[PDB]
Amino acid sequence: KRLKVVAAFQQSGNSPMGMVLDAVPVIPPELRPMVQLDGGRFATSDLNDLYRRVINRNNRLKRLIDLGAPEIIVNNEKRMLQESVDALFDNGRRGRPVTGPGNRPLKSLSDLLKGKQGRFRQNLLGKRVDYSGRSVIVVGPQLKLHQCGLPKLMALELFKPFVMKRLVDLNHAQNIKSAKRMVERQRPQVWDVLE
Amino acid sequence: QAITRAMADQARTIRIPVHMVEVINKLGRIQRELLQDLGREPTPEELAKEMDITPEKVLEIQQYAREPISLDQTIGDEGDSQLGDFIEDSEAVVAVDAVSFTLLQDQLQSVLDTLSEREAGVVRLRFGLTDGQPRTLDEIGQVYGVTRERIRQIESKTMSKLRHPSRSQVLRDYL
Amino acid sequence: MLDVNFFDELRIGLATAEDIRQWSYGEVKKPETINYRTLKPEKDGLFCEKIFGPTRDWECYCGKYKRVRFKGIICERCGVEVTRAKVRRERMGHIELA
Amino acid sequence: VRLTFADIELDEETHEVWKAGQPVSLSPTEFTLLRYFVINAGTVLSKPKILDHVWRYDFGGDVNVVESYVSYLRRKIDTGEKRLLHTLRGVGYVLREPR
Amino acid sequence: NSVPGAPNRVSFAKLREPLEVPGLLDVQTDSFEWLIGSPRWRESAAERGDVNPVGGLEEVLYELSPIEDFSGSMSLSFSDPRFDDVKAPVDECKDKDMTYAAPLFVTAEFINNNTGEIKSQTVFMGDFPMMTEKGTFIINGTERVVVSQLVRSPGVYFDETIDKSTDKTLHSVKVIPSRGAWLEFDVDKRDTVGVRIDRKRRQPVTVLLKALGWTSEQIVERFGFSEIMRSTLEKDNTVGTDEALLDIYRKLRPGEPPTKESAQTLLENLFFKEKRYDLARVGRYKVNKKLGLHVGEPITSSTLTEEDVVATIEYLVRLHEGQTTMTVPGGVEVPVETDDIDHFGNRRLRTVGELIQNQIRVGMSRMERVVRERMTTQDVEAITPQTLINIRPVVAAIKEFFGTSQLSQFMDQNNPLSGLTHKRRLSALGPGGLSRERAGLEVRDVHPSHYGRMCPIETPEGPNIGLIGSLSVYARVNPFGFIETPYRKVVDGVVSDEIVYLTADEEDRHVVAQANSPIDADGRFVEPRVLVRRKAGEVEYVPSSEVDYMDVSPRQMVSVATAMIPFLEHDDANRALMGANMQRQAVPLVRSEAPLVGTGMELRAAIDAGDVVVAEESGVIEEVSADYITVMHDNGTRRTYRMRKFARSNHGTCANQCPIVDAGDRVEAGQVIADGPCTDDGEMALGKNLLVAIMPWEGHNYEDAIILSNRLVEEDVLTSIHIEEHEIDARDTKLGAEEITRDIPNISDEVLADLDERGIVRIGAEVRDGDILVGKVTPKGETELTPEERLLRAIFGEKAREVRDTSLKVPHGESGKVIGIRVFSREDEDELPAGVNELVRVYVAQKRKISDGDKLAGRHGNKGVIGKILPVEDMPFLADGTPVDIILNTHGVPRRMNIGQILETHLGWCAHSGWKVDAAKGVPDWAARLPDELLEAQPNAIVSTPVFDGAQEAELQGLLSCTLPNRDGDVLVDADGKAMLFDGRSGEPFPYPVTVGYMYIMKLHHLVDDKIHARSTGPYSMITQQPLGGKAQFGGQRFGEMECWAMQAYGAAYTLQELLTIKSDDTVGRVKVYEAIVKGENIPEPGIPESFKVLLKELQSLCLNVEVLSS
Ligand SMILES: [Zn+2]
Repeated sequence: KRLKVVAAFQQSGNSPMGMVLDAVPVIPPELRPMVQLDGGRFATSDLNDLYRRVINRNNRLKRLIDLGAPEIIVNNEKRMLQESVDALFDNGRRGRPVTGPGNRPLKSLSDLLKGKQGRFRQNLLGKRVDYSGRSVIVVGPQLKLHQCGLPKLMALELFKPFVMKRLVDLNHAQNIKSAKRMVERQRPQVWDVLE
Repeated sequence: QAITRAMADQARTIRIPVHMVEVINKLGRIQRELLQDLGREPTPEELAKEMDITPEKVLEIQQYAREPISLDQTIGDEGDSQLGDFIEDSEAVVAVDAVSFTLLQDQLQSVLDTLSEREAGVVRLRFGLTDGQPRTLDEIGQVYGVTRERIRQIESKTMSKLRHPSRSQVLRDYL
Repeated sequence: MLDVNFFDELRIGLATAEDIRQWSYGEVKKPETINYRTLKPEKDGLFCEKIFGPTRDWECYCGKYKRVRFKGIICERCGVEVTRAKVRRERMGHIELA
Repeated sequence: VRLTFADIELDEETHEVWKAGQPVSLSPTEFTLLRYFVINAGTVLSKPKILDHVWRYDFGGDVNVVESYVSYLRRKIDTGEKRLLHTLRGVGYVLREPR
Repeated sequence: NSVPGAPNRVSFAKLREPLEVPGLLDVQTDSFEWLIGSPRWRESAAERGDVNPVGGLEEVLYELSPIEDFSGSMSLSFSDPRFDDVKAPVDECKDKDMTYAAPLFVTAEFINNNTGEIKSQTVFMGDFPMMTEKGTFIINGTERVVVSQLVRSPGVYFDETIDKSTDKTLHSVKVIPSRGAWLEFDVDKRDTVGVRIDRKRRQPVTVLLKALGWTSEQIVERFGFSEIMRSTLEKDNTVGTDEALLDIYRKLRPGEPPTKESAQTLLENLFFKEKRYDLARVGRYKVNKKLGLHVGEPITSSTLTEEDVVATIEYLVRLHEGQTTMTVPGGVEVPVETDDIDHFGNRRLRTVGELIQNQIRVGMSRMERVVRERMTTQDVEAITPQTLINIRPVVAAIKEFFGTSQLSQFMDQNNPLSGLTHKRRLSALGPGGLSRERAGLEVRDVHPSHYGRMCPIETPEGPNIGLIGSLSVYARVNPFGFIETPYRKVVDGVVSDEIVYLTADEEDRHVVAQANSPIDADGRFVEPRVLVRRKAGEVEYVPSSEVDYMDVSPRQMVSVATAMIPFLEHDDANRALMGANMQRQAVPLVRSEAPLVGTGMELRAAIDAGDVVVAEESGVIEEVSADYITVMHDNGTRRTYRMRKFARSNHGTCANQCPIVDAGDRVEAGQVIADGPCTDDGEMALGKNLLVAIMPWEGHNYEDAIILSNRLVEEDVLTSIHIEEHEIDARDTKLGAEEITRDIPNISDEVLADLDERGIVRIGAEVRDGDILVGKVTPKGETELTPEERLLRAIFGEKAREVRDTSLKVPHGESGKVIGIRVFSREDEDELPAGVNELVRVYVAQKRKISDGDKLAGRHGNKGVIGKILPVEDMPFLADGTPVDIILNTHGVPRRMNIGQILETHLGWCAHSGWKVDAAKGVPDWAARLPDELLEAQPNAIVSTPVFDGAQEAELQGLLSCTLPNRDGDVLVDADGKAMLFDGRSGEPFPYPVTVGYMYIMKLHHLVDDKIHARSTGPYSMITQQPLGGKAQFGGQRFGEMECWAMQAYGAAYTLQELLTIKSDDTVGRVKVYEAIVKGENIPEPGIPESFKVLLKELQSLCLNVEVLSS
């Protein structure tokens, strides 16, 4: 059991130095955004809280070490720094998970890759797509095998740019900016050009 | 003192100076102590007297005291979705206005090519079309070997011939 | 590295401190994100405009440059490079632990 | 069609202003600043916005011009120390009747 | 009947109910009265336990008092909880969206023990929300209902387990007390005992028994017969009470050094003190009853007693030994048996009173902590009760309970039935309950103890199946939270009219009999052996002289919603469940015709729903009108009833209320006055009566589809008004303010013609999708003004238009007229939120006709969308020429075990036609048991049928035999039930007869208009550039990985690539493809998805060196 890892370390040119950590990277801000929800209320990705915690712990450790402190205080601060780091990487892996308001665990980096809510299974294997819709089905006994019904409004919204180019090509609306209101007002000349 | 300084400077997601959070805390204290003495939440006007400031500043304090919310909490009654799934990216490209703008600049260049090439260059350099730098009249003169007054006359010619309704109709619809 | 859909290998390994400080576009040293009044990022904060790049397109923090003519050239006053806002999605920072 | 606020009255036709009914003449750009203010009375104006709109985009000068101008408007119309044309530090200038 | 305004509903009931159903809202009204302490509850408690008549608020206040200080020279007490009048009436409060509440006042008592001081300050505690008459709380204007929940009742629970090694029946017990530490006693694989305390898998009984101050002498005195414990006592390895105490402290509270007193005080502080462990009063009673400790002592001292641990140990050991009766020294004998966990005798009902009291208690404790903290720091003798009391935590706790707690959700009102069943329903989720994933198959079942307590039909069919249920019609809540039902008692074959109420466990000792039994008008049953239900759920035959109890009536094991289904006993459990579910989802029509065939519960349900106004006091009617009714009482004074017209419901349904009285007809107290949304003549009416053909028709009704006649469209038979509310907020911003004006930049006229000069729509102007609704002008700010704009402004003279038109656009897929404007403003001096200056709520209504795709369903669970709306010519029609109304597929009837629907159809046709049984030459044999006044009936009469005591098959056959014609001589429906129909298309008669009749059909709230969605290019999320989800935004269908599996199976690689790259993720790909199908140019190659890059960045920032290698 020990060989199946030490041999892997030996064969590769990977130094185990990185297996312990000396500096921590910071994810780009857009992936941890703070979007101002309308009404003045803000909203953050809860990673910023963990980043603030680890930055605070690091800054306090710097102050204590360069000020001159009892070893108990410095060791305790190092312990909290370690705890903040593991909470950032893996919330709730050990000890009580660090919660915020409302008594709920905070999302860590590893929490973004687990289960059906993770990046993989939710946003990479499956995705929400454009040019689509959903409706109720009814029996189509007068149709053929290859045929299928489609609601008129549903088709109109689905084939938007197609009818724009077709109607402008047919000179329905001199310009596509006009074609916007041309189709959204659902004037009668859109139906035949849609068909 | 150390604990209070830390709480003021470091415990808030949005940083607030100590002078401001002191008055925020004083407002909270006076409001929550006046609730018992009045049995009714006071409209700012009245707390303005205690703070000796205008109620507008009290309202500004109140709307500044709110804290950001989290984007991960489940907003549904049952647990199936997150709040961030309902947030629209404002900076995202609508992909229709950009295409519209491409044909729009095509229409612009077609319309201006109707005008004289000298006038077309004048307006192009005037509003920064070829570049992002609109230029002063002296630059137009030195690139045309002409005085600034004649470029003023040229600009008069351009925006007069431009008002000619054939151009006006074909450019008006695109808005 | 430049992503033109010509890939033959996806290699993953341990990330030493040297690699992460090679990736980083600066060091974060302040737990501040957004000013409570101007609603703009601070200096050396979690949303550092200088480190992670400009927010507005072709704009510096101090407003010295606001036009597409400047490209790639870094402002000498605020230190913000002038480029697209997608670098805020791309660029990443790092923290030096004591 | 004339534009009014408090005691300031504007005529856009022949370019003259009324401040509670006594004559006044005023400089062109200062007139344009007052026009931009009254047309956005009830909205605060930010300095870069003003130099953008009323002032020509190629303005490469400093910023102190706008404060000199608004000082001219104050000394012309709001002679008192407290004014109807309020100032917000770093946010620009606006036309408010004081509460 | 027995109701003053009751329409005559002749019923096929065979036996008389000894009692009528109680007030169906009592499960909440009674609890709230008990919590308040109102005289209404006071008088009831005066005869049902007046030994300790105490209100819930009174109880918690007495529990907290007297709070003390550290030393004991200072003390404070609470007493006399009094309320005041409501701030505003219900309608006014709902209109201006505050919370319906009344002030709370409690007289504190500050006592200075050292010297003696009394300070009786009357302290304001807050605006306590109050329950309305309907039982619905109002918070911030909306209607909220707190649903009762089921939890494990605190107490002891002996369980038995198999070690699967030597077939040894192991035993265990779990003392599960609320707000306390768990204690587990059991027998492990060997013959020792496991006494694990706070999940520490060690410490046999020896250490605890010695830690209770006992020596081995008393242990061997008590236990000489238990070989299990004697051996454990021999291998104690620990001697001395101090040794046991320190061992327990070591294995329970490590890290701190032990002393001679640390463990001694810790043991008392853990289980014998009320500050860290206190099973509730119900828990104490449960322990007493189970162990037989106390039987005639007032309930007090909720903390655990020393006798309890010894009794539990003895009970567990004797159960392990295999005994049957255990007797504690000093208590009555009790049976020895393991305790089931799903039996209703062990599952409580935390109703609204208990939940509100618990949240009040946590707020009480928080403010008490604050009071204690201030009670020492502040100087003595300058102290008033106002100084200590901080009411913020209490109001915060109650407000946080009412909002954002799944135990208190929206009051769904799409019909009165939904409102009724939202209350009187039992949930299993929430704080202290179990989640769906936590729920095993044992919880979701139907325990035999549910009979009469909880209905086994009414249940959501989704993932919450078996967890959320509904209370029965006759059930009642006992004072301790146990669900209690009444039952008749029988002696020596004589049933008295004495009605006793029994809990779940009480039914074990007795024997309950059949609900419908052959009573001989003296109580004796013709045969001795009668189907009865025994203790353990076994149903066997028992001689008549042996049974001691018999059920109150049929439909006692049923719920109110599922008591409206006629011929319930003929329907399968699954289809009955489904039909009960769609009963709540019916929408209010514009006529709401009473069903031709129904059950007697409809009238009572309509009256008790609360949305049908009932004349509280009798008298003549002074004047009647659409908007108001004024009744002239018998004594001088009058009463006026303000009516509600087109009031928007919580689910976008109308709430019309039309009066049904005349100008001068005397009315009686308790009589219906005006019908509700789904009521007519004071009884339930959720649908309409329609002609039915059970034949298949050209496949347009294939696979549960339905085809309706366009007459229903023309005659407005099936049409429902839908009120929609749109909100706009005009807040404060560093742009200044948002004005509600008409100065919107760049607008035409034909769109602005129907909008008044005040910034809103004219009342009564039709709008559709995309139209401007409220003009909220906003200063645009400044950004990069395009150079092209600068050129453009000189060609038409357009001004800058410095304001962004942030107006109200009517969203897609809705239209209709405008009802009215409710405008709020700070200038109007209203309590708008901070920064918000104006609030405008516009109401839009449209008349939604029936159309294909709308879901229709009967009461037997037959669902389906509308296959086709075809004209009246194209339908089968009888020899009378009456076109059929609805058509159902025959294949769905036998394959779904819902045979009751055709029975209802036959009965409906009989009621529609009428009958005159020819009892001239003696009464017919089938009609002999059939009651009087039923042999004669008028056309379009109304009949009733109780769910289990209803019309039999022979009675239906007899009714079908006599089917007197309408106007001519024509018996269209023959004796067997079928009828002759001619095709409306070809015109030839169908070769075989088809059954016809009238069935009740209701529209469901699953209209196709609210479920149609399409999206070309909408918004995208922040983190990933994928589109959003849901009809509220532009949406965009989700393409899950299972669909990707089918994509791969076909091998259509390019289609999957486009779907995952350019229709979802790649921004540059998105704009490029849009440009492609506007320029008519070929669609370019997909790029690199952005979500993959974002994943790469998370991996890179997670300290994982990840690099993509070109070669
Ligand atoms: Zn700069």
